[PDB]
Amino acid sequence: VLSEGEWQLVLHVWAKVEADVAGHGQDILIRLFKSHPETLEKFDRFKHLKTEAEMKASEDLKKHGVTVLTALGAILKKKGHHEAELKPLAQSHATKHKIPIKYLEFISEAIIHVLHSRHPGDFGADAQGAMNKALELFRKDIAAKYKELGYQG
Ligand code: HEM
Repeated sequence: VLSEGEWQLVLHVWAKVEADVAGHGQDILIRLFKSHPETLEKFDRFKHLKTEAEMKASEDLKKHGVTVLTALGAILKKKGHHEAELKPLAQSHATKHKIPIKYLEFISEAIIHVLHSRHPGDFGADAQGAMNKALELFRKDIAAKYKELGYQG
């Protein structure tokens, strides 16, 4: 469970992200795909992209980055009281998109890295640890739903 002080660190940096949701979403997805190419293969929508320049040029990838970060921002702003938001996300991710929990770990690392690059003054070690806790809570709760459905592994 995050403390109130930890949530304030998380949401303080997240308010900075929302100034340029789309640029963050591009950086995060591109980092994810570069660092962990097995993740790109899960997207029929994106798997034609073969270079970082092609990824950066894709408007559809930019659009999806906004979809992803909007859903995550709505979850973070619930400060843990996010059941209604995770149900459908866990359902689609386990049963339709077939995304292992480990890949959620990967994108969590990408999110932390991009926040650090873009917001160093609001993403010192205290805020990095708090955001890591928030993303762990997200993964923990999604993993419980995956396990319910027979997908935790
Ligand atoms: C912070 C973590 C993530 C969030 C908040 C998120 C959010 C979303 C949302 C809101 C959608 C559209 C609605 C839906 O299908 O549920 C979606 C679609 C999808 N996501 Fe996730 N996602 C995350 C992580 C991942 C990861 C790590 C992968 C793959 C490695 C992935 C793969 C997909 C795929 C394949 C789709 C369908 C894309 C399409 O063809 O339209 N997601 N995601």
